[PDB]
Parts: sequence; C-alpha cells; structure tokens
Amino acid sequence: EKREHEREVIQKAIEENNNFIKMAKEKLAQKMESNKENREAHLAAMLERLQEKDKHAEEVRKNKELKE
Amino acid sequence: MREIVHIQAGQCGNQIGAKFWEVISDEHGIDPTGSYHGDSDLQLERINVYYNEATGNKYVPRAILVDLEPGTMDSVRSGPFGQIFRPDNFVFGQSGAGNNWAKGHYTEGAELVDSVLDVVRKESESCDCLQGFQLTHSLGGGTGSGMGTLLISKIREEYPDRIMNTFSVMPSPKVSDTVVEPYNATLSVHQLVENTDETYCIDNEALYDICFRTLKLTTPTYGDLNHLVSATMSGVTTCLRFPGQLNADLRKLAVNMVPFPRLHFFMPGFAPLQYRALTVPELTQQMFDSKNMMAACDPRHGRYLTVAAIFRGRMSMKEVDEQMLNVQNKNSSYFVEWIPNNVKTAVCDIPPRGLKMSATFIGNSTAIQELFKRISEQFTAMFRRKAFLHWYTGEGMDEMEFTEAESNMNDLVSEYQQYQDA
Ligand SMILES: Nc1nc2c(ncn2[C@@H]2O[C@H](COP(=O)(O)OP(=O)(O)O)[C@@H](O)[C@H]2O)c(=O)[nH]1
Ligand SMILES: COc1ccc([C@H]2[C@@H](C)C(=O)N2c2cc(OC)c(OC)c(OC)c2)cc1O
Ligand SMILES: [Ca+2]
Ligand SMILES: [Mg+2]
Repeated sequence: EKREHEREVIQKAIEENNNFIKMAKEKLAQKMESNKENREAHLAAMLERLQEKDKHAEEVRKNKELKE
Repeated sequence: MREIVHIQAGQCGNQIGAKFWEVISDEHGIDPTGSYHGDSDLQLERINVYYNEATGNKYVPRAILVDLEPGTMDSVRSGPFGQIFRPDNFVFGQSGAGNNWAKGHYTEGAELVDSVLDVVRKESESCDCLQGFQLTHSLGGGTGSGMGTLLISKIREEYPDRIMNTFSVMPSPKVSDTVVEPYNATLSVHQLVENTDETYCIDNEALYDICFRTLKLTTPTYGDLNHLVSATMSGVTTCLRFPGQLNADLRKLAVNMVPFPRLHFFMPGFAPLQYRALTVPELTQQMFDSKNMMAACDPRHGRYLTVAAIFRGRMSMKEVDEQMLNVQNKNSSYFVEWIPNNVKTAVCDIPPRGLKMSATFIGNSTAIQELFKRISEQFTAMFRRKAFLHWYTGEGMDEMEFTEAESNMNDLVSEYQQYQDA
C-alpha cells in the first residue's frame, strides 16, 4: 500500500508540472491570437477610413466636372 | 557472527557517522589505512560486528554512505579517516533535497534508493549472521530524514526479520537551518514509530546547552555538538563491540528495553563531558542529572520504563552496584514499579580515549514526550496557516498526509502520558 502511495505522489508531481506547462502554453497562444486579431482590426479600420476619404475626393472632382 | 550494517545519510548523518567511525576505529586500534596496530585482543574479538576483513587482512567498515548531493561526502573522504571506507560504498546524487522531506522520500530520493539497496544487499549477503542495521541521520533536513525513512521502509521490506536501529538527530530552533524542520521531523517520526525497533533521540537543543552551560563553549560549532554525539554513540555501542559477561546484541537489547512496540525512543546520557578521573559516585550522579542527557527532556517530568547503563574503565563493580542501587533507592519517584528490575548495569575495562572512567546511559523515559510536544507545537503553529506547505505540495504531497503525521505524533504523546500515570 505504501509503494503504491509513493507512485501516486510522484506521478501527481509530474502531472502537475505538466498541467502547468500545458496551461501556460495555451494561455500564451490564446493571448497572441487575440492580439494579432485586434491589432489587425485596428489597422484595417484605419485603412478603411482613409479609403473612404479617397472615394470622397473622387465625388468632389467628378462633381466639379458636373458644373459645365 | 552478528554483523551490523551501518548506514549514514545526509549532511548530519554523514558528519556524525564519520566522527563515529573515527572514535571506534581508534578504540579498536585501526589506523586511517585500515591496518591494525593495537595491543590487545579485546580489540579484535568482536571487531567483526562493525568491520569486514581485507585481502591483506585489513579492516574495512561495514558502512554505506548516502547523500543526494556530494559535498559532505567529498569532505568525509578528504577527512582524517576518509580512506578507510569502501569506495563502492559511497552512493550519491547531484541535485540535493533542499531541506525538503518530500524530495528525499518521494522524488529525488526515490531515484537513488535502489542503488543504495544494491550496496546494502552486497553487504548483507556476505554476513555470517546479520543482526540488523544502524542508521545515522537527522530528521530536520531532507536527505537523512525523507530519504532515510524511505530507506528504512525498503530495508524492512527486504529484511523484515532483522533489527532496525537509528541515531536520530532532532531539530531545535536554537540550532536551526530552516523553518520547515518541524514539518520534516513530524513526517519522519511517524515513519520511525512504525519502522524501527530502537531509536536514540539526539536533540540538538540539549547538545547546544551542554556545550554552552557546561562545557563553557560560548560559540558551539557543529563539531562541538558532534563530539558529544560521538562519545554517546561510542558508549551506547560498547557492549556490542566488546566481549563481556553479557553477550549484547540488538535484538536482546530491543526485547529488554521496549515493553510496548511504539515506545522505543531512547534518551541517551553521558558522563563526564581533565586529569582527575571521576569516581563511581560522580559518574552515577552526573549520568542521571538532566544536564548529562542528550534529548532535552527532564527525567523528573516523567518516569523511567527501562534503563541500561555501562561504566567504562577499571573500577569497583561493587561500588557501581552500590551507587546504582543507591540512586534508584533515592529517586523511586522516577522509576516504574510495575517492571521489576528495570535498571541494568554493566562494566567494560577498556575506557575511551582520554578518560579513565566514563559512563553511558540509555533510558526509555516517558519524559521523551516533551520532545514530541515541542515538535508538535511548532508543526501546528505553521500548519494551522498552511505556511510553507507549497514546497511539499509541489512534490506531490497532500495536506492529508500532514494531518495524519500530526495525529500519529499526538497519539504517541498520549501513549507516553498514559504510562507515566500507571
Ligand atoms: N548535531 C548535528 N546536527 C546537524 C549537523 N548537520 C546538520 N544538522 C541538523 O540537521 C538538520 C538539517 O539536516 P541536514 O542533515 O543538514 O539535511 P540533509 O542533507 O537533507 O539530510 C538541522 O536540524 C540541523 O540543525 C551536524 O553535523 N550535527
Ligand atoms: C533490564 O534492562 C536490561 C537492559 C539491557 C540489558 C543488556 C542486554 C539486553 C544487552 O545487550 N544490554 C545492554 C546493551 C548495552 O549496549 C548495547 C548496554 O550499554 C551500552 C547495556 O548497559 C547495561 C546493556 C539487559 C537488561 O536486563
Ligand atoms: Ca531528478
Ligand atoms: Mg544542512
């Protein structure tokens, strides 16, 4: 009974070192994923705003042409 | 040929084990080379209890040296009698045990135990009639304590009908390495209650006090403490190492000193701690004074269940009995009456180096409960706030094993109290 308790203790220590490593690895991957997403969405929205301003500058040149 | 296999583990275990071998090797006339140059055969008649013979007829300790890091054993090796030991008999890891019982018992120590059992098996198998085993260790660290107890379990499994004996150094705040010492000792005592037949409780509190309030050493080193331990260990093993009117062996000792299987924790005593030899009456008074005890319990707080005492040197056997009998019949409040003739006395002619008279005492007293209380109180002061426990849960232990170890120590205390009052 005692040997089997010995086995249990040490397998538990391995299991815990492992679950800790695993958890860390996952936590990192989720945060880096969410990070890239968010950053990209900010740049995309910026570029979208700029591009609307380009389109608007067509409708201002195209519209000066329509006074003739 | 009633051989004993000696094992020493951890820093404390190897430091005092080494001194031990220094002392007895000198008493048996062996030099640092394993070569005999003594003048009697009283030195050689039972030399085989502790020493194996060599090819050139040299003597080599039946000793196994164990540690989870190499430092101390490098020191042992480079010390005075370092080369006497069988080099195959040094068994060690590299990583240490961090004053952590769990690492010695369950993780780091588990990885080394089998190689130790291999050297053990190699030493047992060439024994004409092996008596049992003797382990030197402390209970407050990680290796001697965790791994030492693990070892005792394995040895009991492989040699269930041999005697297991320990010299166990108990921690004290006075002379302390780390705060987790009570945890490690409470876990270790629990093993010792189930798996030893005889344990000599060597309290570091007492050794400090004898060193400070008596030897007048103002800053006592571990060498000072180990010098007392060395003397006590030599005295306590005199009757095994030497021929007398008694044939002493470990099993007979256990039978005559242990009336209840769990109460096998002994308080040792020594006298003296000098050109004037002591007289028999002084030996007798000193030995039984609390100040000559090495466990830091006062024997007047409890009762003696049993006592074994030797006197070393050439003296008056008649005066011994007179004095022995006298100190009983002056202090009958402190011996049990329901165990007739519970104090036994012997004499060896060979004294130890540097004394012409000495006396050593082995007492099974209920006053030893004081020691276990001291540890329990300290354990509980931390455990009630689960302080410091992460060091052990991180090696796989649960609080449960703690709660149980606590419980079994308090039961031990209750048991000693029950017999102090019978
Ligand atoms: N009397 C004595 N006690 C010691 C000695 N070395 C360490 N200790 C005590 O032993 C405990 C620490 O255990 P230690 O042997 O150093 O750890 P280990 O290597 O893990 O077995 C503490 O209670 C120290 O006070 C020694 O040489 N003599
Ligand atoms: C009653 O108590 C006794 C206690 C000890 C002994 C003997 C025998 C069991 C033996 O071995 N004893 C022993 C061993 C001793 O060391 C191994 C010893 O002192 C060192 C000692 O001092 C009287 C006695 C005989 C007894 O009757
Ligand atoms: Ca390892
Ligand atoms: Mg240490």
